[PDB]
Amino acid sequence: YPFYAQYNYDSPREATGKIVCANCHLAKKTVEIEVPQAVLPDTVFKAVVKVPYDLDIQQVQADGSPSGLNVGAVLMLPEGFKLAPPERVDEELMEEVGDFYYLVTPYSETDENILLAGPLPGEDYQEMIFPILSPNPATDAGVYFGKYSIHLGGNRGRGQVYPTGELSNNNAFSASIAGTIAAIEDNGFGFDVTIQPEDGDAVVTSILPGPELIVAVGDTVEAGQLLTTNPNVGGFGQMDSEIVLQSSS
Amino acid sequence: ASVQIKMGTDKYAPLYEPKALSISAGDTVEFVMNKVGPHNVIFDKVPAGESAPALSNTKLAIAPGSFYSVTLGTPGTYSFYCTPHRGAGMVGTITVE
Ligand code: HEC
Ligand SMILES: [Cu+2]
Repeated sequence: YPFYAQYNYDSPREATGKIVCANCHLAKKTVEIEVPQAVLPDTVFKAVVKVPYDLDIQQVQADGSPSGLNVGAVLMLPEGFKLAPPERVDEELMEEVGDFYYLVTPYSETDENILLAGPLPGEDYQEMIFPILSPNPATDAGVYFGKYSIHLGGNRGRGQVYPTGELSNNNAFSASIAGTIAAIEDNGFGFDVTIQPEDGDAVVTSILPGPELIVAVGDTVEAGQLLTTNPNVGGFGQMDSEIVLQSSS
Repeated sequence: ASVQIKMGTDKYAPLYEPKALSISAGDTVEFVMNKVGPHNVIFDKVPAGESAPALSNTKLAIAPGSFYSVTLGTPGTYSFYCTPHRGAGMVGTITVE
């Protein structure tokens, strides 16, 4: 969740440019963002975000059952940019934009330029439109007119790892050791895949409900080999765009 | 008496509040979403009497307001946790004395 990013990382964007959500959400999927070519100083404009996935496909949920996907994103605007205040949004636009206040949360108090949204139901939000208010360089020394980059990180679907560091049910599970599979037990969970190693020992690998077992009893497996498929339906993607902070007249 | 379970603290901290809850056989335990959602009810396990591993609702209520309420009776201490906010440290308890 975006919340998890906030606890883990003060800065959501790595030097490489990789967005932190990637640490948890392993798979890559597209992210799209559209903004105007240029905007006048203290003006409000819309940033349109889309996170595509096939609505027909269901994801493994916490209980192990299938369900819909939720989406969320981090939108990093240039310094001085912030989500627009309701008062600032012009009349035609207000209906067009996401509920300006409610959907959007700042990354941190200092971080108002970095906007977080979600999780939201994927079916509901095909497009997430952020009302954005540009800064005014005349008033603000910190910012100047020029071309700036906006970075988007957008995710759909449950992540692979927890801030605990432990893997979620929406991930591949691998054989802890090489050997033959004596047996497997099941409440959705394979409480255990029992593997008989090369020299008499027997080990048990527990997999949570959700992933689907690739292997069958009596099958030999190498260490680290995949016990299950990769159930992950979703993914996280990033895209950059540029906007010109223009001078009036 | 009728109680409620809030999911999340004003400190943008995803945790079950009150961390601890006590009630009597026949009381009810509501559940509302504070913030840092979504959330859901994913009990841990309860002693003979109730069915912790049943009430668990994976219906992640995105819409913030007030998930739902449920009445209990089986005496003992019930434990649960947040499926998502599992590592964030969002666990609580419920007693039915
Ligand atoms: C510490 C790892 C971690 C980080 C960091 C993290 N997430 Fe997640 N996220 C997860 C896991 C695991 C889940 C699944 C929780 C569950 O349902 O059990 C999740 C779920 C979500 C969901 C709900 C998806 C669904 O279909 O239910 C969204 C949306 C989301 N994360 C977005 C993001 C975004 C955007 C970022 C980065 C700004 C982010 N997450 C950072 C681990 C993380
Ligand atoms: Cu929670």
